[PDB]
Amino acid sequence: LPTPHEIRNHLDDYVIGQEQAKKVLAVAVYNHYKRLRNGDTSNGVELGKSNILLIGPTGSGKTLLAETLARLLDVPFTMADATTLTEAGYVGEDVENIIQKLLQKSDYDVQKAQRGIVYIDEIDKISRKSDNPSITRDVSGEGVQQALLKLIEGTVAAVPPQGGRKHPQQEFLQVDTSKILFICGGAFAGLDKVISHRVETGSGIGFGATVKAKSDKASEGELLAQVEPEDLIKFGLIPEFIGRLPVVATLNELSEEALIQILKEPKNALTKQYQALFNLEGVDLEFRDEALDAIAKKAMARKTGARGLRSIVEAALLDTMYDLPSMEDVEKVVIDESVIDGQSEPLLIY
Amino acid sequence: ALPTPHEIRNHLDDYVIGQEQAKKVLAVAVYNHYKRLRNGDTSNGVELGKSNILLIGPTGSGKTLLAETLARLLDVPFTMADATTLTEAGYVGEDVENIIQKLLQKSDYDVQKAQRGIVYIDEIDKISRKSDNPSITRDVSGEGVQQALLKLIEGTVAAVPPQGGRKHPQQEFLQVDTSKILFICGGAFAGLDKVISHRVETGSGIGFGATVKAKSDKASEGELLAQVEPEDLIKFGLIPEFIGRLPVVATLNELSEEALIQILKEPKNALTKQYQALFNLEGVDLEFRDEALDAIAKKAMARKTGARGLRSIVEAALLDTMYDLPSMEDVEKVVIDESVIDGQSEPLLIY
Amino acid sequence: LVPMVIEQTSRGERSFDIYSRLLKERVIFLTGQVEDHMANLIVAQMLFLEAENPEKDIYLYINSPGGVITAGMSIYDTMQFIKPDVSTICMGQAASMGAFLLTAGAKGKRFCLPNSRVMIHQPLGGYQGQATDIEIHAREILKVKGRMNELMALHTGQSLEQIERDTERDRFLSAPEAVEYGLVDSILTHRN
Amino acid sequence: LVPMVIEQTSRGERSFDIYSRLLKERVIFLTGQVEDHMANLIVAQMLFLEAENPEKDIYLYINSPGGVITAGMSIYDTMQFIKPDVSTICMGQAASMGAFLLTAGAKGKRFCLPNSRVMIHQPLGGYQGQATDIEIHAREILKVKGRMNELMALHTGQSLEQIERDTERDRFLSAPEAVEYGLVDSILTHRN
Ligand SMILES: Nc1ncnc2c1ncn2[C@@H]1O[C@H](COP(=O)(O)OP(=O)(O)OP(=O)(O)O)[C@@H](O)[C@H]1O
Ligand SMILES: Nc1ncnc2c1ncn2[C@@H]1O[C@H](COP(=O)(O)OP(=O)(O)OP(=O)(O)O)[C@@H](O)[C@H]1O
Ligand SMILES: [Mg+2]
Repeated sequence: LPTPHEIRNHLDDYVIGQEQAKKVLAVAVYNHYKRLRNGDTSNGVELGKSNILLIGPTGSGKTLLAETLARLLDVPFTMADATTLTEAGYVGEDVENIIQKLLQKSDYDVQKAQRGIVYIDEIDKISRKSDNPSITRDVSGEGVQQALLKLIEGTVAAVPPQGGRKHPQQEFLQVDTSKILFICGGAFAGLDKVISHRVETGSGIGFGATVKAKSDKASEGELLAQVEPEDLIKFGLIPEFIGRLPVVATLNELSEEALIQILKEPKNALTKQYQALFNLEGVDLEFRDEALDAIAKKAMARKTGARGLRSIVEAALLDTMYDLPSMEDVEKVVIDESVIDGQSEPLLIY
Repeated sequence: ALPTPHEIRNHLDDYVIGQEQAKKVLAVAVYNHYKRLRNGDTSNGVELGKSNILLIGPTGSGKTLLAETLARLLDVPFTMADATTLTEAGYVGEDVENIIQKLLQKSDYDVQKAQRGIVYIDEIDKISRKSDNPSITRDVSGEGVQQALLKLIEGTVAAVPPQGGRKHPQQEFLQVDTSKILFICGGAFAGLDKVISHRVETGSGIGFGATVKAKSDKASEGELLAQVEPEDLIKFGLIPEFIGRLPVVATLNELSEEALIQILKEPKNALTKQYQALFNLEGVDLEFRDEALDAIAKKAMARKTGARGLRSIVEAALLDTMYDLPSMEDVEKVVIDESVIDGQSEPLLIY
Repeated sequence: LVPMVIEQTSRGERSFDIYSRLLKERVIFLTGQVEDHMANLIVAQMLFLEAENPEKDIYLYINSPGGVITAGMSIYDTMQFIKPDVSTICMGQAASMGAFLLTAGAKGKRFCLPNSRVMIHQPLGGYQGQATDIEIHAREILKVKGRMNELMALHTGQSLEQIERDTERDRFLSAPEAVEYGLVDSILTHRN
Repeated sequence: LVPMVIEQTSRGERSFDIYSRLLKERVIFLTGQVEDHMANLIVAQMLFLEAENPEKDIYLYINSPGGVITAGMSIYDTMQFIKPDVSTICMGQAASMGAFLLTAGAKGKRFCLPNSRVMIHQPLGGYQGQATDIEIHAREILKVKGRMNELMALHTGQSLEQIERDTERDRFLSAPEAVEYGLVDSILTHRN
């Protein structure tokens, strides 16, 4: 029902630098509910299902997109983690409990429950692995993918009645999983290697050949976009599972400009967090526009996405924070470009 | 009142010698954690975020000692864990959620105190992968453990038995958010120095333009570790997501000969004081010459065991004396000399 | 006979000749009389190393009494063409062609050993035949003399006139004298 | 024909030529007339061992009748540049260049067999051409003679004047006589 522009506008407020990924999610979710509104498919042809795969690097807003999307949509939104999921009958967990969690959010209403969405974080972690002699059995792996795949194909899942008595009572509330959007998001670390090995032309040796230096070899951006089902199978994913997820939203590592906005534009930005911390001590914190550029540059080198920003701030402010409480008559502290490099010390106003 | 970092550092200085950088990071983290607890996020629109610390350091450098000393002055509940015991979900070994159960015991079933608590995870390097590749076979004690900690570090509700875990429908597991639970992961990443040297040092060839150090002028482990970056940890085996959860990185330095000498007498719980008390209760006084302490430091450094090496030297030097000392009579004082450490001369005794 | 050495890598032990092992470390040996066949071999090594790592610097050990000019130009053009900087080291001696290649190295990376002996002379050639043909070949070699001197002046930094005066007759320059002339930048006395 | 020997290692048995097997133990063989080709081979062997272990001492057996000066200087400069101490040994004989390299070894690690014969002489050379060119080439050999005598005095410890007088003509020195002169430090009569 919500227009894609409305969905993109809401995500843009909380997500920065993922315009391409946001477009796919808005279009995909809009088409999904649109199909649910109509019935019989309006023709013999079968309208392909919309299942998104949020593949992206660390700190790229994969979890943020799913969490912020739930706020806009009134439909029930549940979040699960593949790490906890295990084969049925084991101490770890059961995949069927995911449906029960969705009901609790929607008050067990089968009608509205079918219109809910699911976000399975850390999906790559359960990638298929070879057998280990020491381990008794591989509970996590392809076995968990089969249970999740069954829900995508469309199957009714029995749910206990709000924690019924010892006697089962055979309520087994049924909820179809064909119309339930199944979003699976994970950061496939190491996938770049297999993708590069397949699309790498190679460097020639002759005078007229093209030499490829390590500087311009490749990057995570523009490489994951060429992902295909065959490379994902090598990672360990089941081919049937990949086929059931036609929509693929690939994120790119945040740029210097994008990181600069995150430092100040969000309400819960890192800079605002420290400003409030210093304010609790009776001092005000000010960040110069030039300092933000250096912090973004250092964070990009760390390759930890947004989380890298906190490392730079904590390191630069480690010395001042240690001595600032013991110090007196200091009312204002300022940080500049020189402080980020480390050659200079944080400026103090008395 | 609110203790300042300097006051907190003074306590650490009493028990830890030479790890000035680790004390500053630990003191600042406790100060910020206390401030967040003092004024909750509900007070203003801003939602303050925590910063986890990664205590990298060689053996016997004081990593574990800092955690023990920290608990002495931490009014907030604190607990220590072992990464080796932890295993991924679905296996008989252990579960990451057990860590929260241990912390909940200290708070006497107080969810509020447990949520705003500090946790220490020693031997975090043990669960590191072997190479940059994810894995070849399922790793119950390895990346799998790191994969389960991601939700715990960032923050997720943890199910734990309320009291006794019995007679309760569905076990009535308590849900405690771990978003505010500071996590300090200290480990001795053995072999990380060579990884850093690979990128830091270049030109290792055979020709005249190559770089040859002869193993004497090469950078030490402490110097190499100080230049550690996240990319280096990827090759060592740490998951990229796990590193992001730990922005702050603290590097401890190798104990020098001078630092070891101070540890023998300066700290509250020193090696010399330990043996001295052993003699005091038996009716003997133990005296160590200043030169003797210096000699012990040199021998201990060669062992490569850090502070623990000092115990080995003292035990061997006093091996014979302790064996025959109880049989001896009229023993009121003993003195150790530099020659005693070398073994040329028997330690002096006062009859 | 050439001795063989064993290289230990994660893949396993590998056996290389003493020259190939150094080639793996971006080291090319220029030894003996310069000619068409040896020059093509050096050219193939420069191109091969360029592909492996076009950023790292290549090393060239020059110990030769000189040779053909045409063969040397193939090496000189190859060095300037490829992106990697070529470091030239003089061992034992470096005659006219060896010196031209020595000074042709990357600015700042040209080295020479203390007891090395450098010699620079003008090109020498000869032709037998009709007077008309002699005028052609005589004009061609003069062009090479001027062209070679123009390039030497650029690397050494000396004026073209100065190069012409010194190259008129065989001139021997020691390692310290070469530094002043501009053929090389520094001397490698001891490992630091 | 060089024989092949088997070396037993943890990984397994490996086949090595007699010369390569000894190279693994930091042993370099100098044999025959010195020249640019064999010199570059020795230089590569020296640099290779330096990378493997720059602390361990290298050994250089010298059994040669002499040769080109320039090729020898490449070996001499290489031995002094690298950090490892080069222990020179004299087997059979050591002529002008063999002796200059022999005495160039690290102080206290120069040896010679009891029946070895050492010989030192001034450089030999010649040139044919115009008188002007003769003067140029004549001045170089004089500098080489003075430069080579200067280095011999540094290693042997004898005065420069004495080296000039003794090196004016071919002088043969037995193993014990060489110890007094300073070319070598000790004699290896039997294994202790
Ligand atoms: N595009 C973005 N815009 C603003 N903030 C972001 C963005 N991406 C990440 N962040 C910040 O990073 C933190 C966590 O990010 P998130 O968990 O979404 O990363 P992720 O994609 O889940 O990485 P991983 O999957 O490897 O854990 C959030 O607190 C958020 O402030
Ligand atoms: N900086 C220090 N000052 C004083 N004593 C120290 C210091 N570092 C280590 N020690 C001594 O070493 C003993 C154990 O050290 P600790 O367990 O903290 O090392 P560690 O870093 O945990 O080693 P590992 O990394 O191998 O676990 C303590 O009893 C303590 O007396
Ligand atoms: Mg420990």
